[PDB]
Amino acid sequence: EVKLEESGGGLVQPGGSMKLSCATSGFTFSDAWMDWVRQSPEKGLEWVAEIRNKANNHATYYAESVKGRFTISRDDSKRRVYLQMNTLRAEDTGIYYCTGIYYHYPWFAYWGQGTLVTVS
Amino acid sequence: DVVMTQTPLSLPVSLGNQASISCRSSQSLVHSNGNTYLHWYLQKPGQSPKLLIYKVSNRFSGVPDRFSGSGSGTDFTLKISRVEAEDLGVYFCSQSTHVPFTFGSGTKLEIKR
Repeated sequence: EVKLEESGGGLVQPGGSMKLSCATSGFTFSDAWMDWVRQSPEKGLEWVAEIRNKANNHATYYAESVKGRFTISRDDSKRRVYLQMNTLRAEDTGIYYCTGIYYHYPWFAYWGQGTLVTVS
Repeated sequence: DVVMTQTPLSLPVSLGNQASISCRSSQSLVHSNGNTYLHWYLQKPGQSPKLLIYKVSNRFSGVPDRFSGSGSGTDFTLKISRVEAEDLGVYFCSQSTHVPFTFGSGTKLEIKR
């Protein structure tokens, strides 16, 4: 079974910072391009960040709205992907999901349960 | 980014009735490999969106044949035949032909009496 679980969400002041973690199993992590998508109470579901596999230099790509403030990273040894958020805005409030691109379904086919980030 | 728009926001239906959701993309979802990556997710309260229909018309694992997806290019439809209480939730169309992947605003299926 493909399994993903996010943690780290919570209430935070504007301008503050918060790191999310995502633990995974049930697929080859080192092959997977990994992503964060958020469900905003203002914008709905919206892709946030992607980090590629080692063979593509673990290259990172961000939504314009979070570029320069958010940092997506991965640990292939732990099969975990992270999202470090800085200088948070009210706009960043929402449910944050980790997901990725899978061999049999090369799009966001499986998602974690989501972790709620609330900017006060 | 490719803008996905779907109507209605809320879709009241009677049990046993047919429901149809419209989804439009701001540009063609035909990929260069000739396939069309329009998908539908269903979300229940407090849970993550679950893949329901993928690539226009393919039912994901465990999805009843009462769900049938249709359409082409920029214009798509999800038809839910003989609606049951299990079908309740918010349906999202989504495209993964173009990077970044994007999502419609959602349609809440609900039972009206």
